[PDB]
Amino acid sequence: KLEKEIMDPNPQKSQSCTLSTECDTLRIDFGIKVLPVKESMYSCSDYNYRTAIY
Amino acid sequence: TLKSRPENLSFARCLNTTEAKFWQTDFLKRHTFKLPLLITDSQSCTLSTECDTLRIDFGIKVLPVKESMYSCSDYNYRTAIYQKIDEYIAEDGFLTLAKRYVNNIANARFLWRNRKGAEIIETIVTIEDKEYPSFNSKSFNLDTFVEDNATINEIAQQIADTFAGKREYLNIYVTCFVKIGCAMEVYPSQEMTFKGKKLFKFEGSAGMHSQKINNALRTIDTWYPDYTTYEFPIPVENYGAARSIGIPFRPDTKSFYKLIDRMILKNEDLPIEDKHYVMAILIRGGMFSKKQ
Amino acid sequence: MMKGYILLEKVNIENANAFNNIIVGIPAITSFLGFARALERKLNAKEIAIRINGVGLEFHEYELKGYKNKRGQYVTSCPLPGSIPGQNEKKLDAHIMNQAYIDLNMSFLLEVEGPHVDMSTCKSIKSTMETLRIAGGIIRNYKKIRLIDTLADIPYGYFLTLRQDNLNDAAGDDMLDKMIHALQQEDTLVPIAVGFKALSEVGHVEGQRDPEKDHCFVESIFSLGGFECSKILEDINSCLWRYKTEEGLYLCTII
RNA sequence: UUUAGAAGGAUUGCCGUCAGGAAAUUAGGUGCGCUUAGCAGUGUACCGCCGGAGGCGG
Repeated sequence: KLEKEIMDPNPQKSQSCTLSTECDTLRIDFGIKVLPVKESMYSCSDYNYRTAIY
Repeated sequence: TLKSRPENLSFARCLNTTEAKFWQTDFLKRHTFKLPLLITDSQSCTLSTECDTLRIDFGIKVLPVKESMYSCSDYNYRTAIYQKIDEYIAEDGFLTLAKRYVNNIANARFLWRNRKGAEIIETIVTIEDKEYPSFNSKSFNLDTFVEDNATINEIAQQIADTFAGKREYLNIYVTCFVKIGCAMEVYPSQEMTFKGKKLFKFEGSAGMHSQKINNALRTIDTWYPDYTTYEFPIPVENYGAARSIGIPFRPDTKSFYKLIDRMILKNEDLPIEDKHYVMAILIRGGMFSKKQ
Repeated sequence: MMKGYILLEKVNIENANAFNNIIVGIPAITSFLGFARALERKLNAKEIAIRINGVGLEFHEYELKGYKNKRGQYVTSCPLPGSIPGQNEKKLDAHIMNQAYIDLNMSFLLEVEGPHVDMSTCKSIKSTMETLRIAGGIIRNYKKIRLIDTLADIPYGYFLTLRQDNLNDAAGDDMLDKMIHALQQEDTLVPIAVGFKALSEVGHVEGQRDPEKDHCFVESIFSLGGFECSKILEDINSCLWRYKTEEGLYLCTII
């Protein structure tokens, strides 16, 4: 393949993201919810295992 | 100890370039005046009657070379890479390569077609809040490399120190003034159509892609096998290739794949020119993996 | 003085005989070997020395003349009888005997041995095959007559080969029980007719077709066979039918 | 030198009438897509010109 295709162009599609010419800083906003740990057990087919975990 | 390259190996860039934006200007009142330059609907772009100067503004970010590996699936190869890099920073502090990169800025190679047929070209380089003394641009050949210019040395020292690791970042901002004359064509970069020449617009005005400028700065390879015959710098590539004239200048044992699987898999001490080329490929970046 | 292989490719035969007193289906192998011998005898009267010493039978499609009922069984069809010589030849309706007819597309691999085996031999076979029959059927068209060298120049199809080992190693108490048991175990085998066995001695009787030859009264003998593809085959020699003659037995075998 | 050699299956036709599928429900827990790049190739060829069709100038 190197003999027959070492010089052959390669168009490719892509996407990019840059800032403007008048700005120099990035701002990121997000949020977190915190919940209790004992009230986070969704399914258990044996009650004794649940009591042991608790 | 080591038998092959890992199944996932990648390097990031250490020379990040912003996109360029075009302006119109007059020469004698250049530092008090600036106007936009737009593309006139093929598509073509030509300077106004009242102006005779193109202005190019772009910037470069310089990052360290050790902290530029994104993935490696084998810790031993990572330790080998870091040992070879510290052996390079023992001998030469990334200084010859950096001098060549500042030389490509000074030569004004980034003006691809816009360099022929100009009468005054000036380039000023800004780092931090200090503006360094300007450049003449038409006193530097496109086939040599000056090594005795003081301002080039002062920029190249900081670029070399930032790649070494003694500094964590450097931001370089460059402005260029090209006097072509009134009503002349400016020739900006052309987009990819997956008919007609469709040009590239950035923030309403015209400009060049960052890839085209980065191709200009990487023409620093003068260590290829057949250098004495054709004596012209080639841009840095793996299977070393020049789209200018149709010839693979590195098909075989001087390519990057063998030269890196002859330094880390078989711990042989290579010549300094091949080490220069391998480090230049690592300041370029790419995916270097191996099936199985 | 030379040996080669000639292929007769994709021949259409219409209305070939399909009844051998216990079998309705594929015609007997002696008809195909007699077609090969008749082609040999017609080529040697045009002063072209050749000898066919082996034939391979390849199958591509078939159609039995009749229909299939709702229960999955075949019902055969026969043409309306015409005038038949005898004591009731001047009557309007004649008798209906036992008959069956089949339609085939097949290909033949011939092993020829002569002084010259070029493509002029192929042209002579092309000129001599429009005056012959296969079983009792007519040839409508053929595709191409050509020389072959290896197993990869053969078109796709399914060949017929002898499976006498699967009949001698089965059940017991008589040969017909072995036949029925061997047909119940592996379902991809067929009964075929493979020649003749004597029922008298050799001599001269009155009423022969040629009154200058030897004569014997015979009975047909039957064996087992199977189908193998043309891309799973080992050698050319393992699919070629040949003649063999003992004292009292007239057979067709794959050595 | 082929279980050889031979063959007209034909004509005609009214499938019809009626009808309740119906009731109940818990899909749920977890998670890094991602390292590289010059839209080039030359980006396309204009007016004529005699001739009458066929051939050079800028």
